[PDB]
Amino acid sequence: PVQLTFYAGPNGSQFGFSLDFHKDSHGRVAIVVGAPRTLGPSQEETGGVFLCPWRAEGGQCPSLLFDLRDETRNVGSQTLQTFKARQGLGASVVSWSDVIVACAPWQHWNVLEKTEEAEKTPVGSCFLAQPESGRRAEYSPCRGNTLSRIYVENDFSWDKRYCEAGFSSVVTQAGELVLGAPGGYYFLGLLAQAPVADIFSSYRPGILLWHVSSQSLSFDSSNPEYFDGYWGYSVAVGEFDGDLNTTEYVVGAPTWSWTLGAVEILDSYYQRLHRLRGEQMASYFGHSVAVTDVNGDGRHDLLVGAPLYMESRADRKLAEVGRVYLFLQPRGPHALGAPSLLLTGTQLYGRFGSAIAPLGDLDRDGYNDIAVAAPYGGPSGRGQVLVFLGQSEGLRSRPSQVLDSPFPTGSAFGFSLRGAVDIDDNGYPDLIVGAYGANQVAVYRAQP
Amino acid sequence: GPNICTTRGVSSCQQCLAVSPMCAWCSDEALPLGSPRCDLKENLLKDNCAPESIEFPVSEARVLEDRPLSDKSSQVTQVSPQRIALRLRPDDSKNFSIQVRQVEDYPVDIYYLMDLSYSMKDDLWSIQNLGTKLATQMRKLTSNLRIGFGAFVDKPVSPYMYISPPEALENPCYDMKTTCLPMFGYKHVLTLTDQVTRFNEEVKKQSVSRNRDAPEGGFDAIMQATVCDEKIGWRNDASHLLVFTTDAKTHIALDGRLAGIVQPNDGQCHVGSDNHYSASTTMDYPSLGLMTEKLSQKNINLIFAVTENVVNLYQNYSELIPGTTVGVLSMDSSNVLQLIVDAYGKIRSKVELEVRDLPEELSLSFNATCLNNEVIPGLKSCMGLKIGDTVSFSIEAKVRGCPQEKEKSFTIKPVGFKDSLIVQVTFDCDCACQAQAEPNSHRCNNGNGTFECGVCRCGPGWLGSQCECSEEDYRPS
Ligand SMILES: *[C@@H]1O[C@H](CO)[C@@H](O[C@@H]2O[C@H](CO)[C@@H](O[C@@H]3O[C@H](CO)[C@@H](O[C@@H]4O[C@H](CO)[C@@H](O)[C@H](O)[C@@H]4O)[C@H](O)[C@@H]3O)[C@H](O)[C@H]2NC(C)=O)[C@H](O)[C@H]1NC(C)=O
Ligand SMILES: *[C@@H]1O[C@H](CO)[C@@H](O[C@@H]2O[C@H](CO)[C@@H](O[C@@H]3O[C@H](CO[C@@H]4O[C@H](CO)[C@@H](O)[C@H](O)[C@@H]4O)[C@@H](O)[C@H](O)[C@@H]3O)[C@H](O)[C@H]2NC(C)=O)[C@H](O)[C@H]1NC(C)=O
Ligand SMILES: *[C@@H]1O[C@H](CO)[C@@H](O[C@@H]2O[C@H](CO)[C@@H](O[C@@H]3O[C@H](CO)[C@@H](O)[C@H](O)[C@@H]3O)[C@H](O)[C@H]2NC(C)=O)[C@H](O)[C@H]1NC(C)=O
Ligand SMILES: *[C@@H]1O[C@H](CO)[C@@H](O[C@@H]2O[C@H](CO)[C@@H](O[C@@H]3O[C@H](CO)[C@@H](O)[C@H](O)[C@@H]3O)[C@H](O)[C@H]2NC(C)=O)[C@H](O)[C@H]1NC(C)=O
Ligand SMILES: CCCCS(=O)(=O)N[C@@H](Cc1ccc(OCCCCC2CCNCC2)cc1)C(=O)O
Ligand SMILES: *[C@@H]1O[C@H](CO)[C@@H](O[C@@H]2O[C@H](CO)[C@@H](O)[C@H](O)[C@H]2NC(C)=O)[C@H](O)[C@H]1NC(C)=O
Ligand SMILES: [Ca+2]
Ligand SMILES: [Ca+2]
Ligand SMILES: [Ca+2]
Ligand SMILES: [Ca+2]
Ligand SMILES: [Ca+2]
Ligand SMILES: [Ca+2]
Ligand SMILES: [Mg+2]
Repeated sequence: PVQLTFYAGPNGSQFGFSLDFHKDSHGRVAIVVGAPRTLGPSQEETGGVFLCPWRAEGGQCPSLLFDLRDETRNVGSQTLQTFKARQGLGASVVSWSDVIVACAPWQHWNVLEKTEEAEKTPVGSCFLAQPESGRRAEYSPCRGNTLSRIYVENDFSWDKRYCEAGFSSVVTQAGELVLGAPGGYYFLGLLAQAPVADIFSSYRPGILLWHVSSQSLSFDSSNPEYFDGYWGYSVAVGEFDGDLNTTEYVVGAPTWSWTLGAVEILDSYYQRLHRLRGEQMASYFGHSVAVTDVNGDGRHDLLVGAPLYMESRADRKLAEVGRVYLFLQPRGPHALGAPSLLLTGTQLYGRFGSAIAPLGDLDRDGYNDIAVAAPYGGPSGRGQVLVFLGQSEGLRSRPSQVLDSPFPTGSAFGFSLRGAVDIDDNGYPDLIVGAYGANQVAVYRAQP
Repeated sequence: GPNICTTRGVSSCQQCLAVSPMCAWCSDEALPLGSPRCDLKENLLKDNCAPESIEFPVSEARVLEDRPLSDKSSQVTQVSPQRIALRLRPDDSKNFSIQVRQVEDYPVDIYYLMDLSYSMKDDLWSIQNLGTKLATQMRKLTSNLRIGFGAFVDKPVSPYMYISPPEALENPCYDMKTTCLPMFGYKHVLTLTDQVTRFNEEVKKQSVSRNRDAPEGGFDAIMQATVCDEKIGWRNDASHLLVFTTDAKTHIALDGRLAGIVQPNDGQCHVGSDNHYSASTTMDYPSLGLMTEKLSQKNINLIFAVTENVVNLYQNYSELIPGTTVGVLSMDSSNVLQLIVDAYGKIRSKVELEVRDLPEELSLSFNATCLNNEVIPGLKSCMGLKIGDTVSFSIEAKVRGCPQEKEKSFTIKPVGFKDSLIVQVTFDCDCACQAQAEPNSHRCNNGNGTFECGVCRCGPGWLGSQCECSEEDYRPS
């Protein structure tokens, strides 16, 4: 508990909204933290990305240079304007090789052409940073020359105006980045997969709009049940159909089918392979879906968090605590059925299950272990993080360890956390918690 | 037998009666060899000496104001009898029964949350009726009632609102070339009050706004209504009802992540001097747990009136949320009125009483006999009282000694009822025969003593019956 370092940032900037690990080719591991309301040189809250090196004292970090200036590009009798004000840069930061992808779903982008305009909607733009080569590229599948009238006339089909690109970001083992934006297709959500190398090669300065040949977007669905379902709120990459070559995508939607929520496993071609639905309604089933073989037999298993789930112990009193649903993949080409296991929290109104950060294996014996977030748990009601020690049969209901929130009330400690990465190379994952309320990030090393 | 009256007394009428209430005085002259004038009334009767001069005071309760209780027009009699007059003797105990019946109707405070989304516009008219019509139902159901309402659209933050062109901020309905008021998170309109006409006028004055996503922030409005007390003016001693109207999906907790809002909505009021949710841009949709806790703590019943299109969603919500009900919001609101009546029919009050303006010297005991017809001692109020029920309490009061005031007045006030029982108590320490006085009489040894109801008390020590034993003489051995 003593070795719990704190990383700070600019005063009043919500430092800790999103966090991740970066491992450049040089071999140095750092923590990428995205503050949506970073104060730039223009005294405006736009967004900042801090590449904090591993320091015992933590503290302020040197903000990595990014193009925060608006680009008023002119091309094809059209004006492309990048409204970077209140863009919330850093909502999703990931790394791969020597490339850091930092997405700004709230980065409004506008196209002006005569009276008609494309509107400065939160399309979402992702900056690719390569400090070794000093490259600052941009990628935005949502951005397009299509006007609002075109989308309106075609029944909003393939609506890519309010995607909020970069809401969820994952990096595949092959080297292709997959971004899931629940705001796409008019809040239905979408997924876009693209190689990093192709976009890096095709990028040119002062363009801001160029079609990518290697892009692969999700297929639109006209079923009303998907309307407002947020198909893409949580994104995970794994294998479920037994094809090691192909990468399967798990999409967790908390509002699918009239707020019920669900999780859909699809092949690499964005074709639905299987579907799973939660038991209780209004529990926000699909906020964060994780893929990991808890039993440990080569088949990935699904973990879903429902912070708003309501349980009861005595007097038939329905109290909101939260729940975790575990689905185990059956042996062989067999479809999954009812949830394998259900785990319940302890604290009241703790939103237990808001975020799930896989921890791989804690004791490094063979049994996978995980961590889940209780952003407003604890006896005081500030925050909690619950570590579940997995078992071959499944996941134990009672957490192995519980970490409280040392920050004051309202810190929302535990809202965003990530693991499965080692900073000190001690053989075990190091936990990071993005407490935005206190504008600080707490790094703690899990010692079994 | 000797009893207690004969012994430890036989000195004067006051002391003779002070030995015990069950003592009598024989004023008329008789044989003093038998130690008369202080013994049981039966013994004195066996010994005669009853020439209409018997001094055997008793405690009698006299009712002054005993107007009948209301049964169903300017009386409103809740406690009967109203004013009581009582006479007590030192070291005495007496019982009296007091009956109380409910008369006044149960007060009610109703809050109405309305959505002003673009989609709601088609059904907006209907929901307005559901407000005023509901008020009418309560107008004919009770006399004391307060009604208030507020409106909500969605949080004022992207993407919930259009920002391009800049005029979209003041008029987001730019694509359709129509004028709509700016969308807002929560805007309390009318505080709880009895002015039904003003309520209807303000409800009709409300207009519609526009948003982007179908879900709407109703949970924020519910929390604001159930968390603010001064702004809403809730009454502690009255039932509370909440009616929320909607046509489409409703935003739930953690949805603000899309708009960049993650801080929850705590149990605090954030509406002062502006009638707006100032912290809407920095507070997230409260979850069902917080709303349920607020409803339970504040004793508020929630009725979700929704269209048949998505009625199943709110039926599920009600199943998940205890204490709330679901109704159909359409051209006919019967499915809502019936549920409102059913909820109002479960209201139960309590009948408790307190006593004021009584010296601590007097002692009191009570028993309770509620509608169950079961006598319970030591309980001053049962549970589960309903309008029209009559509860009778038998209060026994015991007084020791004669207070110097000789006149007292105290009150019995039921809890929550203006009407009270005024009881005036009097005491008669001295005997009536003493009114004769006769300070000087020849029977006190030639006018050398005082005479009192057949006994001569004389000098500082003269104790003989004839007032002749002196103080230094009369020492037989
Ligand atoms: C930015 O960082 C600050 C930390 O410094 C965050 O907290 C703010 O801190 C400032 C400190 O200057 C505070 O303003 C002061 O408030 C004092 C009253 O509490 C003022 O009077 C002082 O009283 C002292 C005790 O009597 C006395 O010793 C002293 O000499 C002085 O008279 C003082 O003059 C300052 O005005 C802010 O109130 C405080 N803010 C909050 C919210 O607590 C701040 O929050 C950070 N910014 C953001 C956006 O988070
Ligand atoms: C919220 O409200 C809705 C109404 O709008 C309720 O819908 C009800 O949903 C249940 C299912 O949970 C329906 O019961 C049956 O559902 C099956 C389809 O589910 C099947 O489940 C099996 C496992 O048992 C799976 O193997 C299948 O693949 C499949 O998923 C259906 O086939 C049956 O005919 C039957 O409908 C119920 O009918 C339905 N009711 C209505 C009116 O639509 C919903 O339950 C409610 N939420 C909660 C938590 O109660
Ligand atoms: C996808 O899965 C397939 C197998 O299902 C993998 O195919 C493998 O590809 C390698 C070449 O990349 C094959 O090696 C070949 O060996 C022959 C000699 O036998 C040699 O002449 C060739 O030049 C080549 O080296 C290998 O045999 C083949 N596997 C099988 C079972 O035939 C493929 O690699 C997988 N894709 C990815 C991206 O991993
Ligand atoms: C209101 O309820 C109380 C109950 O506590 C009643 O007190 C009871 O009154 C009766 C007389 O009506 C008492 O009976 C007497 O009991 C004594 C023994 O204590 C016995 O020796 C007598 O012969 C006689 O039976 C009783 O004791 C007393 N207490 C209890 C516990 O019952 C009270 O009377 C009720 N009020 C009215 C107006 O009746
Ligand atoms: C009808 C278009 C204008 C809607 S709005 O901007 O005025 N907002 C409404 C709420 C609303 C939202 C969505 C909706 O469905 C939009 C349909 C989207 C269809 C998708 C389906 C998947 N493929 C892409 C298109 C209807 C109403 C308001 O009350 O302010
Ligand atoms: C109060 O106590 C008196 C006795 O002290 C009760 O008197 C009884 O009155 C009923 C009729 O009302 C008679 O049938 C009984 O015989 C009486 N009993 C005695 C012992 O006198 C009286 O009921 C009690 N309650 C009230 C309200 O006065
Ligand atoms: Ca496959
Ligand atoms: Ca498995
Ligand atoms: Ca383990
Ligand atoms: Ca480590
Ligand atoms: Ca409608
Ligand atoms: Ca909305
Ligand atoms: Mg609406």
